[PDB]
Amino acid sequence: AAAAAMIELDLCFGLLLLILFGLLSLRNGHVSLAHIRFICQCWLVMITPLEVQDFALCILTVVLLQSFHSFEALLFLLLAYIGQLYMMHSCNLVSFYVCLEAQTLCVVVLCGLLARGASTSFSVEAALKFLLLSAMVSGMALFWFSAMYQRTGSLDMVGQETFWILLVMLFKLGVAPMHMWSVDLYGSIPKSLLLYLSTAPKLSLFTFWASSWHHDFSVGVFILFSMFIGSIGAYGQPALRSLFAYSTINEIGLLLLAVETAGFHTLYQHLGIYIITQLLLWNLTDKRLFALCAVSLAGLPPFAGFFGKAWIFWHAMSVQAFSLLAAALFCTLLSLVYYLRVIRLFWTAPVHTAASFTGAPNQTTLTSACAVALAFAPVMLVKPFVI
Amino acid sequence: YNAWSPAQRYFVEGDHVVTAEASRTFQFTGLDSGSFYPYVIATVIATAISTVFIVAPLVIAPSRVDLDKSSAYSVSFYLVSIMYLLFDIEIAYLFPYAMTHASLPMYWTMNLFLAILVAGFAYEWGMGALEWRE
Amino acid sequence: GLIRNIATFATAVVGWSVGIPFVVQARMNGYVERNLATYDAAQRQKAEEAAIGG
Amino acid sequence: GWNALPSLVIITGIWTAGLFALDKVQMFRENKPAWANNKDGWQKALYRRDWYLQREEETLAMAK
Amino acid sequence: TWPEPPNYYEAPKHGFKVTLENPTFPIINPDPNITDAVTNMRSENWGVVAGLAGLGYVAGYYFGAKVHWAKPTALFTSIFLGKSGLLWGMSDSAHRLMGFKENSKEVAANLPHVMQ
Amino acid sequence: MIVASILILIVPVLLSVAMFTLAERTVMASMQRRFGPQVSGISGLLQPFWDGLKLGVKEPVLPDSSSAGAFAASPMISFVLSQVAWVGICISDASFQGLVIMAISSLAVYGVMLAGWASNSKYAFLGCLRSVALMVSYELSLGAALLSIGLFVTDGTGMKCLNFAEMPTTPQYAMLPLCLIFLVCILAETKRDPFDLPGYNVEYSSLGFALFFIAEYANMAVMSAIASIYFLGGFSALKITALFFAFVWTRGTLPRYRYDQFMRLGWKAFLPLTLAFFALHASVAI
Amino acid sequence: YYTEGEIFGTTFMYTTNMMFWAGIVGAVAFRRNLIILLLSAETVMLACNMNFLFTAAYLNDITGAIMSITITTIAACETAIGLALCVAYFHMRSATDVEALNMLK
Amino acid sequence: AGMGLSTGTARCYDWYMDYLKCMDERKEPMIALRREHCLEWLEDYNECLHREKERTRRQVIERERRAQLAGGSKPA
Amino acid sequence: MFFENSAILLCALLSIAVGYTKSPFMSLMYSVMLFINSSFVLMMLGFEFLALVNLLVYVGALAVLFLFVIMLLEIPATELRAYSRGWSTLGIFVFIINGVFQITPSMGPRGIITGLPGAESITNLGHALYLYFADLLILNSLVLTVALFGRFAIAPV
Ligand SMILES: CCCCCCCCCCCCCCCCCC(=O)O[C@@H](COC(=O)CCCCCCCCCCCCCCC)COP(=O)(O)OC[C@H](O)CO
Ligand SMILES: COC1=C(OC)C(=O)C(C/C=C(\C)CC/C=C(\C)CC/C=C(\C)CC/C=C(\C)CCC=C(C)C)=C(C)C1=O
Repeated sequence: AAAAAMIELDLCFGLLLLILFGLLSLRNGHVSLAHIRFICQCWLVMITPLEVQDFALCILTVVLLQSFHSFEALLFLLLAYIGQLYMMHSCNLVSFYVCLEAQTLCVVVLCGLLARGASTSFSVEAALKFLLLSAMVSGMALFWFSAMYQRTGSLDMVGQETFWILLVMLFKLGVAPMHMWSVDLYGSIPKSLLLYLSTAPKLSLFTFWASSWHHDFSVGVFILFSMFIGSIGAYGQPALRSLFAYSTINEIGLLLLAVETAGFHTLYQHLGIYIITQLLLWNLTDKRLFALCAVSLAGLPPFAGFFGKAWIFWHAMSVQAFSLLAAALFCTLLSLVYYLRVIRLFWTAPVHTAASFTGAPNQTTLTSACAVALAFAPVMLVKPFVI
Repeated sequence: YNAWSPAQRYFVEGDHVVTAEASRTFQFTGLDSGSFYPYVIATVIATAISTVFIVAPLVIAPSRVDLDKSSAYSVSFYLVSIMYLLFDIEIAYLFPYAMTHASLPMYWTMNLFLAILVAGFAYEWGMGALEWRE
Repeated sequence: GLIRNIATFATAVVGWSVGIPFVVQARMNGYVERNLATYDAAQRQKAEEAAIGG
Repeated sequence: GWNALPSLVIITGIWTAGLFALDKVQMFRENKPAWANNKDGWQKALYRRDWYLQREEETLAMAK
Repeated sequence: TWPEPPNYYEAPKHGFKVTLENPTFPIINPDPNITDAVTNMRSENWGVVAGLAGLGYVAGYYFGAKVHWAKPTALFTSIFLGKSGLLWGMSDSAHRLMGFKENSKEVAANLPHVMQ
Repeated sequence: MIVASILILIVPVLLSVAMFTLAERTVMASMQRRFGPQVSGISGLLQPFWDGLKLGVKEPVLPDSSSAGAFAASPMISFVLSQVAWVGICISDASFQGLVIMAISSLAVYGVMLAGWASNSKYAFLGCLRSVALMVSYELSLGAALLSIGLFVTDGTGMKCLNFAEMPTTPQYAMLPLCLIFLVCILAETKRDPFDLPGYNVEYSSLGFALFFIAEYANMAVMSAIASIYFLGGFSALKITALFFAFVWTRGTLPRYRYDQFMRLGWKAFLPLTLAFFALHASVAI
Repeated sequence: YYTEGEIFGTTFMYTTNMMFWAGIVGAVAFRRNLIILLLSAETVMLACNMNFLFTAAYLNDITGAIMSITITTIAACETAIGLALCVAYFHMRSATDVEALNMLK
Repeated sequence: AGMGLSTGTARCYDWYMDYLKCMDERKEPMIALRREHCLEWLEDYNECLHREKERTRRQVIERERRAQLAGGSKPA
Repeated sequence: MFFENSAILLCALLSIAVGYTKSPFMSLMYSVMLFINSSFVLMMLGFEFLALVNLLVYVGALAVLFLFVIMLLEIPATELRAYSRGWSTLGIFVFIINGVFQITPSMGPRGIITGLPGAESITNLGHALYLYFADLLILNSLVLTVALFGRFAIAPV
């Protein structure tokens, strides 16, 4: 009986109808597609199950779709969402491989498609490098899956070959020293895909890790590499895109410290606060709120980034992971300097914000002003909330 | 290939079977059912024949050196090649369906597969990508 | 030249077809030797545990 | 026309004689007029068992 | 060693998603068809289908009016949300018929000769 | 015995290719109210043999600006693939024989593209891509036709296959439009009329050129045997001659398409028709 | 000490291991173009596909064949997209680079 | 995922099911603690898979056969 | 079994040869030889249909796209530092260590395995693909859809 699979049939039927509707709308010469975007958001809601993580991903992708305008980009983001959703439910390396590869192909094509102006060739260059680096990591995953399949005779993810699969997962999160594909991507690709790349796949992969993964090894050297390299790199790079790429490497090192000491509640709290800050960061038009992102990414006390860092520090001290904790505290002391550089650049400066001329007047002030109210979330964060 | 174990020889003992297998004639109704071995021999023999065709006019033909005798007298192909690649993969997927006595849920799964195929194809038709004006 | 390249390819194919099976044979011989050492050590441990284990 | 008839007759005769000769040669190789049939795993198992048991019958015959 | 003689004409009866439950309610029909699923559907399911269709019509009219294409957008969005709701309702009815959900209303209506 | 069987197969293939190219000349002449070759031997029966021997003692032109290996390899690859495909027709018992021949004929594209890469002509590079585009475009309709054919091919034990000896010995009346599409696809693969616009062998002389034409006519005979097996209830000498006569008859009476015209035909007419027929036959076969 | 089947199996596994590392390393080591890098990625995929098919025969199991079909699909899609991007980048940067498709120079 | 390539199931599927049944019937709060009590079934499943111990026995018999022919070459 | 083992070992030689040569055309020719030889290797294991899929997809379709791209984009620069710059000794050392000596093999502690031919059943494959792995089949279709749309969007205008 197939009566337990109506959501899958609904997914496929919705894709079949959406392609035909997008074709009919384009035969009329419509230069805007807000109706297509609303149908895409409805389809996103209709295929998502009733778990916390699934709906967090769903609501995140509904918010992200407001920064994309063409039909093909919307289709690629939907088919990347299918991989992102179904990776959280993957209990093998077969589905794991297919979901990861679908996401990689969608990201590569979007990086090629959306570039404009003088930065087109730089974006295509960085997309090619990302594709080549992704191909060999995919080959490593397939090779060691074949080794595990031959040794165990089954699809269980146990044994020594899980160390290389773990390295595949660490590549997909931009963990140093395999971090330079993300550093290349941050310097050229436009802001909407940078917003997409810093939020949704990290959530999808960490939920797969929380749900169906065990390894008998450690990730401590990659924690050290990510934290020290990210902090020193963001201290040393004057371009703002490289600053935010290296600060992202530092944040993924903190999330790996939360993974390594168990306690995924602190991981989920810090990831949620980080995702809301990212949603504020890449949609800013008034540059004074760039200082709020700075004080809430430096871990300064009353804002929500402090709470996200401080439960990670608390659980690390609870299980006595002293050396990694000391390295994390040193890199936190270093991170403050370049977040202060951000504050010097964009707060202690005269205010200029250009008006719109061709309509759409400051079109994402709702989301940015809503996400700035991360100064009111700390009242709920101090309680036993995320567990 | 020859069998290397008593279990592979149906537990027949002796030395007559080993020599008889190593010096057997090729037989589709003996030990070589569905074998694809004549395809290799055909390649070797035809390569020999075409090499003899290539070499022979270098001996039995006249030749004169001249500097003028040894001289010369779009993106649609990208579309065709990539579309052919994807459609060939899809037909290769459809081939295990046609080689089975399929039940009704197999039929409806296959039709969902074909529907996704033809939906992408019809989108590229409607956007004017199969009109080869350029 | 064409004849030189065809001769070099034929030489490389024949040399690869004769040389690599010796590498594989040496590797398999090393694995057999280490496995026999492991079997003998296991038998020694079993005899020791029978001796002081009753 | 009448000039096109000899080549068209010769093509048929060539293919008839060649297929007859190839049939006789492959019939001498295989000794049964169903060698080209499709065979699944059960039929392959049956033929391989038959071959090995024929070899065993030959081995046991040269002992009496 | 000797394999089983294959049955080429018999395909396994298998759906790709397996429920891993036994039903905890009486089983009326272990395998209902689409007619069986629609003819034993409750009124709340039809209500949520009509609510989804109405919301789809109104929202499609709003979004399709920005490109002056409001009526076909409203019709398409209504059908899209309505078929989502209809698949949900048919699945709920089939699960009640198979015994995986509460079916006290369905047992007293689907067995005319096995009423009491 | 396998080498003997293969050589006994190879002999009538080459003899038949010579007689096909003569019969094409003479039938094309008879439609045009003339005679065709009659002088060269009695009833012109030595003309292909003297063409072959004339090309044998012809000077081989090796251009000293090309890559000699690929230039030599292109007609050898074409000829070898034609002979191997004939062996797959007659000296095989494989389960997926039609898939084997489809795979071999998909390899035949390489001789055209190696000739296009090797020779340093401006328009050889221009025409090789067009010829490859035509062959590539019609291969998909051939594959979907094979999908429709294989839905009804079952052997005695109940297994579905593409084995030629298990095909029925009656004409497939239910698949007449698919048979017509198959025949026009054969015409498109062999670059005949009405698809003969693209040539690629403009720099080849003597026996390399002879290898090109022997490969072309042998591939035509392969596709004729395949069509007679799939649709006409078996492989026979009369069916080979009748289908060859039909191809020459079409070449006598029709003009050719432009490049974009047969591209639109193959990508907007033949592929959707074969896929729709596959869906209908799958619905019937349940 | 060992049989002909064991020689055949160990030779297969040694061959595929050297194939995998050849595809991973060699075109980068010889400082080749992006087109040859994509070809070597196809070599990596072929090594994994052969390993899966060997294991599927070895265990009498279906999962290797499913993985084989999936690997062919994903590898061809990624390769086609990469070649399209290579052509686009070459046409964007050939006016000032000449050797634009070689990033290992 | 345990389906056979030419048969209904794989050749060592039932050994795997024996091991998983043992793991199912234990009550320890950790998988690593439950694994210590089902090591015999895991060993039999590994012996089904690769036959390392049968190969080891054959290697030992071959070592003794090579020893009884070099050190012992006794003529009649 | 000399020719079968030699045909198995030839695949690694062709894998090295793809990157070793300086001509891109010759690299593609080596790849075509490798895929044909590997399709014949897969048929030693008993796979008839999947070997034909290997041939039909990789040699028939993908290598044609490779040869079109190479022939459209490669003006001869083999002298232009493709010969004059050589190769990387560190990369060659990595290849030797990992693929010749094989310090981290896929079989791990095992060093000997018995190769066993299979008997491919396409009825079993059809049953598996269209009943047991049907969700993976549909997601493969979605990946092919991504490829088709993405190529047609990325085609240089
Ligand atoms: C414009 C869109 C409108 C859509 C809504 C209206 C259209 C109707 C919806 C389609 C039909 C109803 C939904 C499916 C009904 C299944 C219930 C059932 O049992 O029906 C048959 C079930 O057969 C099917 O048709 C099964 C459909 C299989 C679909 C397989 C694909 C599922 C989706 C996979 C997607 C993968 C996920 C992608 C993302 C990772 C057989 O009925 P029976 O068991 O009573 O008959 C017995 C007889 O002997 C035959 O079994
Ligand atoms: C309008 O279409 C046509 C063309 O344009 C496409 C042509 O170009 C040609 C001319 C080209 C020809 C005939 C070349 C192709 C055929 C050949 C080489 C014949 C092959 C025959 C063989 C191998 C058998 C002959 C050899 C024998 C009998 C061996 C002899 C040995 C001894 C005596 C010891 C023709 C006739 C033609 O109609």
